[PDB]
Amino acid sequence: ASPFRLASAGEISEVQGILRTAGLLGPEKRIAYLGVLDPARGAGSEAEDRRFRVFIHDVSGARPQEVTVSVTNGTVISAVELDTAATGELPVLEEEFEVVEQLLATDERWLKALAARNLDVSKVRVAPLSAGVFEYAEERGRRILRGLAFVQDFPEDSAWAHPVDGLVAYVDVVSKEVTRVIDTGVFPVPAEHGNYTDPELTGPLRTTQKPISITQPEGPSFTVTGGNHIEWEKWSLDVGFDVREGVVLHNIAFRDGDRLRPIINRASIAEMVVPYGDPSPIRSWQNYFDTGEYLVGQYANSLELGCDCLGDITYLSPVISDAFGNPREIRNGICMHEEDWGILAKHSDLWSGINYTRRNRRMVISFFTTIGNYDYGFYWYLYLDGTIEFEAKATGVVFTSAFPEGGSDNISQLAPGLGAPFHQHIFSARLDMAIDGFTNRVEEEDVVRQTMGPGNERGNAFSRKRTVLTRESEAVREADARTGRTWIISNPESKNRLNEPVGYKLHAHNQPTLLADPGSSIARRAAFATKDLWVTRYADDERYPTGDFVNQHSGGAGLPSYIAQDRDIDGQDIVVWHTFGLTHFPRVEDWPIMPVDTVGFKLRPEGFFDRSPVLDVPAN
Amino acid sequence: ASPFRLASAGEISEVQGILRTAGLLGPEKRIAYLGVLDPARGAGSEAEDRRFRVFIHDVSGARPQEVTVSVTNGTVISAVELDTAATGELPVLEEEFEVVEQLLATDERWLKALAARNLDVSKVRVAPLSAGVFEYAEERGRRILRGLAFVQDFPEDSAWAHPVDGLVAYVDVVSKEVTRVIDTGVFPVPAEHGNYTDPELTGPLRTTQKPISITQPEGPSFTVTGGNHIEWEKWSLDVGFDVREGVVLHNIAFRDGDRLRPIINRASIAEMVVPYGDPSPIRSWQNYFDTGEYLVGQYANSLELGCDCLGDITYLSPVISDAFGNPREIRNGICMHEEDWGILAKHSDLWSGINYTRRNRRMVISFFTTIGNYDYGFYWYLYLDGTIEFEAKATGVVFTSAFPEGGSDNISQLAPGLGAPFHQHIFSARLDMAIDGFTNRVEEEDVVRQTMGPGNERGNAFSRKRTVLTRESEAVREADARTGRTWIISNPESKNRLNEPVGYKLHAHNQPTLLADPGSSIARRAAFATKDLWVTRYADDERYPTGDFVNQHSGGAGLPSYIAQDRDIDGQDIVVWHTFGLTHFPRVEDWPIMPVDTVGFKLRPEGFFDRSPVLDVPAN
Ligand SMILES: O=CCc1ccccc1
Ligand SMILES: O=CCc1ccccc1
Ligand SMILES: [Cu+2]
Ligand SMILES: [Cu+2]
Ligand code: NA
Ligand code: NA
Ligand code: NA
Ligand code: NA
Repeated sequence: ASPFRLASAGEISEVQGILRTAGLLGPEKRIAYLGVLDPARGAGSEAEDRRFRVFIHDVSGARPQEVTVSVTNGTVISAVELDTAATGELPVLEEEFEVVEQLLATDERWLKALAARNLDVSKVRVAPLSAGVFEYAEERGRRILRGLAFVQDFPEDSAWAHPVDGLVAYVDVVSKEVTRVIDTGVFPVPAEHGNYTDPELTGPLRTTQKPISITQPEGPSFTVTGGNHIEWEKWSLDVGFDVREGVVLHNIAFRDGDRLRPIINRASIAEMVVPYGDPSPIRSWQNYFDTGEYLVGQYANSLELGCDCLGDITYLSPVISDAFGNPREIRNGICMHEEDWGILAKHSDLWSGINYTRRNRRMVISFFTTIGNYDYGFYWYLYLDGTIEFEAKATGVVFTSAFPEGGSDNISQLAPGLGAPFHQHIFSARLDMAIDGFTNRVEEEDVVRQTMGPGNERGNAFSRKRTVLTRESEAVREADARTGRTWIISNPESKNRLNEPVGYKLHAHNQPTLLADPGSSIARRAAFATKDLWVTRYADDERYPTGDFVNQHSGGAGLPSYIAQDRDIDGQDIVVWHTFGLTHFPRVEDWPIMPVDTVGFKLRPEGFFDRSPVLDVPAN
Repeated sequence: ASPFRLASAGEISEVQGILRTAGLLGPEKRIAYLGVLDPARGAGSEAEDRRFRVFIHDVSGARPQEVTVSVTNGTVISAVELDTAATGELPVLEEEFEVVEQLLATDERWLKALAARNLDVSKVRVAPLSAGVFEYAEERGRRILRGLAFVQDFPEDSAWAHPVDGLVAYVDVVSKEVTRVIDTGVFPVPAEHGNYTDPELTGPLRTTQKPISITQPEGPSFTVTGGNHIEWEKWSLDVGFDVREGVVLHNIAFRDGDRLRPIINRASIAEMVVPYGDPSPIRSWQNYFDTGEYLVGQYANSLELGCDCLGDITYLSPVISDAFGNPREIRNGICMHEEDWGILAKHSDLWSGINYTRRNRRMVISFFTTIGNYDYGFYWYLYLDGTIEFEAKATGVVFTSAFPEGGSDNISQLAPGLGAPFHQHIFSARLDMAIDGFTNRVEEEDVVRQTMGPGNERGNAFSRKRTVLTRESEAVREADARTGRTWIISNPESKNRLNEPVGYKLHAHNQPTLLADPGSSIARRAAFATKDLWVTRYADDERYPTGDFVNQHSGGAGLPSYIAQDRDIDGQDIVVWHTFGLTHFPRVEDWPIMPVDTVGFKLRPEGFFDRSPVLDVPAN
């Protein structure tokens, strides 16, 4: 009965039937995106209307369409033809992954390039890479993918160990034309394999690890109702899943005695981008938006008990649409479990003689996705003490190149002849805030140093200052680790027992933001990534920091266009967008498969409660 | 047989007998510090000489002494009388904690101050606080403690809830004189209690938490030999314990196939300081060095199975000396265990069809200490992939004051009338480095942004630069989070298979350093805390960043004096000193007992190995 329930297979089947009866899903059509729409503001009408948004691609070259459908009423609500040269191309389809390699295999220019390198075309894998927007006028309004080649010596071989450098091709996947083949010179193909399950590379496996058994003899402490509603240790929330964003958290709230207190209305990773910093023309165009161009949700892994998720695991299996509108279940795509998290609070008092120890724990909601060479784990954590944390875990195989004779300022060497270009992994968290309700504001908090002098005679004093962000034009903020800069989201109309506004403090990791030159194509298309924090006024259609159609969009969509409205954000329904990321100079230890590295952020209560919220935790 | 073995009760008893026979331990003497000395450089002689350093205090006013003793030979090696006005006072003795309150209870000025506030002297607890060095000429060369008062309504009451503001006293604990009583005015004593085990404050305890069982059916994967030698998943190290520093790690090394490769010779937290930022004369002198003035090791807690340490725990029980030279065991003072640590590496490959998942784990070595209101957990972590991490966990009860009518720029309000002054918790990690041996160097690594132009036509390139620190005068470094600044410790004479020097990269949290004015007393006494990174040339007597005798030392001892030697550190036996800390603006949620907050650092291999070091981890 909840409007935030997961999409069912039955809903997706009805969407397919509605689209087909309306004449919108003929044999040349493909569904490139399908997702449920959140309830509009003011859902207290109980009048549920389950609506779905669909992007429909046409493989014959007709204009694609954006369609909204009501499963509740069985009707098409709206259908709009898209001009893709204006508003952007549709996301990459899974079925286009193979098309690039197949089209190149019959192109005479591609074959001559492989012939010169004595490479058998049957052994050459071609990565299907998003194209961006650069200097090529013929690409405007065409659906382009770019290909980079890797050799597979045999079917189980890791192709990433054998990049074919000096060669790139561009393909129009709708007209099935190879537009350009660029060959800048022969590089030796690196010869060592990267097969991390080969005994000659691993050596004998360790026999020294003894098992760790994690069990819950009485079952977990959380309950799941209505398919995706979680209650755990005073937390309450709904776990959503969207094929673009992946796991989405709705209605995060905390039961403080009598009252269910909202904190966050919607939390998601709304974009991620991996820009490459190698100036070679073979790769200088390379920036993939895994979320906006490829859709990370559709590549979620099925997670195995004991391997991917350890302990007493409750799974969700979300349903998505395939390219023809058939429902497809992602079995065991989301793991949920609680974890011991060490000491929560501890004190032994010299005067009262009381010794006190309590243990912490956290609720984990996670999924893993794989897009080509890269794999990412997305983890949301809820802690007993009111802290909310996100963590991204990056692993997989690094993207490789040749390592040039005489070195490089922009590529790491991993093995003889084998390089890995410098790059970043940058995420955007979209936090639709609801601290004790929807009237919120953001303050920037800096440490203040004070000079020795009158009123500070011993030169020991220090303080803090808070600046309220009142309009969108002043709400684009940068980190400052040296001044301990954080941001507080508060509700000016809801006070704690000390008559102070209740709030939550955002703690960033303060990692570098986008390094590209501000005049670059990627700086225009990924403008969100150039600043640490943005605040906007809530609006239904402002969903992604990069706009709705990221693929081959020429730039400036999303957050820079939103904030130009310069709306009031001082005690209003607001959205925080936090940019955070890893800058990756690959190391030898990242090869041939990379140990996990992590980045994230957290929010801690700041006068939200009237005292510690974990006084009622028992003594184990 | 190992020279790095823990001190035994028998060794401490022999030290006591040697001191007493030499005439150095009469009834007026107290041992203020006693610890084993590490082997000098070049221990390949097998000629073990267990030597102990002792600080001896004299309660009658005679000059204290520093003594070195050989238990191996049963002799006093050296005994030096100390001029404490010159070189500093000895650490605070546990038996002086009560002396401040007792001396004040008979002082007519103190009693009149309590009388005006209608406080029964039998209910007033006085915190024994280190004095620092300020404007009071009569304190030079005297052993001074300062007292701040708190009311206990009954014996099990939390006195911290009832600070007596506006009142402070200074006491000479050797002459037993109250030198000054300062009363700046009557503040109401905050009335609410802070008793976190009182059912009227906690409410009914939660019944919702179900148990988490962590067991190892075949026992742990690590072995302990020789009392304190650990081998775990190719790591090898010795766990030491010192009454000043606490847990110390020696001889950290990694078994890389054939070779045992050193990484860190000695790792410790060599100082910590808590400076207060309240300019009131009642507290503006307040800065306690928990390590150097109080000795955190002697207040280590006995850790309870299931409460403090959960899982399959192996304990060490270190032995220390009491004030008379009797051995005293700290039962279960150190916990050691391994923990599951999520996903180590994962990849599902679209071209080979191979799905691969491995799990991570870490070895934990920890202890907890309590000094007055504050409690700290010190955690060292070793990971499968070669990462070394330190984490400090801060909890306990915040130090309180009155909250003034009309507010404060330097104090947080926690409850009606109850304040908590702003302060920092700043640590110094001393890392005696030995990356593949003792010829090491430090490089500072910054991200380099590049401008769009020739050779970077698309404006996407970025790079990195490394600066070698060659002499101590240029090795005092500051963080720069915006440029992704890290520091690499490498061995220029030991190369990986790519002919690059092997190294480890230090990742800091980039939190603010000391906020006090650079002309303050605390900036002079805690100079280490004003910069993020220092590198020195190794020397036997350069042990602490603040010098040997921190208590009432007038300033400039330790690191600023060491680096003035301007020694060569480019491919030499070097020591890295890393400053890191928390800046604490107390929140309501920190009261009446504070949930843990954390800070730390980590070191990751940087071309130390020839490829990923965890290819031989099996599949669970
Ligand atoms: O992550 C998206 C870029 C990509 C897609 C498919 C193969 C390799 C790389
Ligand atoms: O942490 C050292 C300062 C201190 C010592 C004893 C009681 C309260 C505070
Ligand atoms: Cu990377
Ligand atoms: Cu604190
Ligand atoms: Na356009
Ligand atoms: Na909002
Ligand atoms: Na002096
Ligand atoms: Na060294």
